[PDB]
Amino acid sequence: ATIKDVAKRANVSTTTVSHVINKTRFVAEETRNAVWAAIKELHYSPSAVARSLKVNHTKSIGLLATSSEAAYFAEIIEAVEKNCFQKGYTLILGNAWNNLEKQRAYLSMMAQKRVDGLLVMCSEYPEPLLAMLEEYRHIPMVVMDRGEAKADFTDAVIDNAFEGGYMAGRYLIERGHREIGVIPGPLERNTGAGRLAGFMKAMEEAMIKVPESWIVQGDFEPESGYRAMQQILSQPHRPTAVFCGGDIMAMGALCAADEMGLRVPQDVSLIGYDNVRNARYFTPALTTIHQPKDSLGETAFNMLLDRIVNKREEPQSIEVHPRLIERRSVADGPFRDYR
Amino acid sequence: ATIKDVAKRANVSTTTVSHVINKTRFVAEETRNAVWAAIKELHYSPSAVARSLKVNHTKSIGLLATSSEAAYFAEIIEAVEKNCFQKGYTLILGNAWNNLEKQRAYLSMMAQKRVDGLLVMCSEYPEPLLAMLEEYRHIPMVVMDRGEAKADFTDAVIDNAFEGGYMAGRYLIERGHREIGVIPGPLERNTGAGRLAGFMKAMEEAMIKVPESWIVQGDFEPESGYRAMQQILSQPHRPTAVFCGGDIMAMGALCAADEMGLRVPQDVSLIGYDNVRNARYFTPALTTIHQPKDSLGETAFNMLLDRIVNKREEPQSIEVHPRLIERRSVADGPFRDYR
DNA sequence: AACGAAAACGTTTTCGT
DNA sequence: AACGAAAACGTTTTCGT
Ligand code: HPA
Ligand code: HPA
Repeated sequence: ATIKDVAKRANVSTTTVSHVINKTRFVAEETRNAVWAAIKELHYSPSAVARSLKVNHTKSIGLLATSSEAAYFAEIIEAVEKNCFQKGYTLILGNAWNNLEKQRAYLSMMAQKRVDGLLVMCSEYPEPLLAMLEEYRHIPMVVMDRGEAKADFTDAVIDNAFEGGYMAGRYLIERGHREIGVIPGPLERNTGAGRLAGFMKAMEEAMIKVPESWIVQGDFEPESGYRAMQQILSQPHRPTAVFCGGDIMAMGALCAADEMGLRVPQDVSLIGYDNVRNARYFTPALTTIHQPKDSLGETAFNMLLDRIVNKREEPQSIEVHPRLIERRSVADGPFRDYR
Repeated sequence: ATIKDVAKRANVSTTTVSHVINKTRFVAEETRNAVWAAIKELHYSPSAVARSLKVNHTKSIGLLATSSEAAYFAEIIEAVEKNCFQKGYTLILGNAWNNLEKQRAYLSMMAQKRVDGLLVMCSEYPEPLLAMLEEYRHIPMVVMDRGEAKADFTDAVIDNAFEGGYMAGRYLIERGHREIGVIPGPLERNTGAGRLAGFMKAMEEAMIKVPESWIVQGDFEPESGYRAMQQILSQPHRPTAVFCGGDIMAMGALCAADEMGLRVPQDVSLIGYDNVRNARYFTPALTTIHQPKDSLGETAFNMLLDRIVNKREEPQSIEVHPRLIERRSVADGPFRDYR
């Protein structure tokens, strides 16, 4: 149970056991053996809390999430966790559900648990969270889902959501569309307002006016896609193409369409965003803007592990790049030939 | 940084600080105050590794998963994590991907981290994993995804996958079907062979022979649904209804159908399984057997927290119940009127 | 009454022999 | 050369004053 019971059992010191265990200093084979053997019978497991107490690090990462069911997220997390395992780190997942208090509760639980660093995916960053985040300015952390830098006490990865919004609108335009609608995720999120403006840029360049009857708020969830679609597709005057700010919501956009009779992309075209793992299987296969999610995760881990190991101190920010992925949900629009 | 710097700062003992911090014994207000105040300026955070070292428990749960992207799973995990937070527990997620070694690596990392208990979702349990699981027979754990009890050193929750398979076939039968096909998940999994046999029971009762050209192995992933469907729907002689052992795979079953021209449920009917969170949004809305997933998670946590707290020792097993959920992907079959 | 002294948890590492 | 003695990490708790 203890390094003692083991040392004793092996007729050696604990200092010796600790040396064989951690291969920290030369040790006679027979000794080594003897130690292992005792470790076996004893059925010993080194307490990492004991060693952590001494060594000052826990070899563990704290993930202050929002939620982990949402495909998007689920995908990043599984990414993060993989780089944790690759590099010995243990992962502690905290879905704060956009709840300040819960955020408070996790950040603390984390700090007490003394995580080597913090990976931040809160979606929304109002001042009180920004505020709270700074107390923990001491523990090394990277905020993986924001716009710019409202930080200076942090590491960040930027997703270029604007340039994705815009990639989306452009394609719709390059396909013949001009009566386009949009359902954005929450405007308090980067992946919300960010994508939206990207897209909106595109329209103004195209001089395409976007009627408010055609912009309906989503929340990244299926029911919001459904409701939003249904709302745009039920205008007396409806668009020819829709930009849905998140695939999952998009999926719920397809559901409405079909249920309302309209064919996609024959009746309406739909371009989504994220390129979730199973969008290729949406019906019809979803055309969307893809987010390098695996790389969003690893670039975060790796960006954090650095501050930790190399004890780096100057705030960093690495960009990642969204790319269009043409599937089967967008059809040429009316202006395709006039260009 | 330390209880010392704090105690000092407050002009009190550490024993006193520890008492105010943990509300463990009466303490003069002014003292209390003084302590907090020092805790504030000091910007103090109690090390839970220190306290864990002393108190003998980490107030943390180890989740030996398989994967966490898969909706099914993703859903349970988010469940587990919620009950962890409800009850103070910290969660450590370990996706072992059905990799023994990785399993070895996580189980150890976990034990060393000294988790208060283990939540087990490995999907597949070959002997070498069963074997490995027993060494850890000392730490309190519940295996949440298996058939019966190949355990005796554990707590378990059973999902009645058989009775779900069978619920599925029955409905298909009660709808007029007799040329039915099936795509099961991996036969080394409960949710695989279990559901399958449930369903197969149903057929034998109905005297419905199920042609092997109609049973195609899935792996719970979209591409397997797709491929499996495509394979069944391309028989010179095809079925009228299909039972797809997992919703995600089902989703890929719809994709093939559509892409092959066939309408669902007009051309083929499809009943899935799991009732993932967004199946209501599949197109068309997926008819499926639902797994109480949130309750599968909580019943697991709660079942574990017991062995921990109440230090219970006699192996338990609590059943959970799958229920049919009629959506819009199944249509009456040819025998509907003759019954 | 209200609080402290110091032993203790399970290890790592620095002197040493 | 090969290994041990004992200080130390940051707390909790049991005697005590
Ligand atoms: O906040 C989000 N939630 C879910 N999916 C998403 N894709 C981009 N942003 C999000
Ligand atoms: O192993 C599984 N994986 C994914 N979804 C599932 N639904 C039941 N079993 C499974």
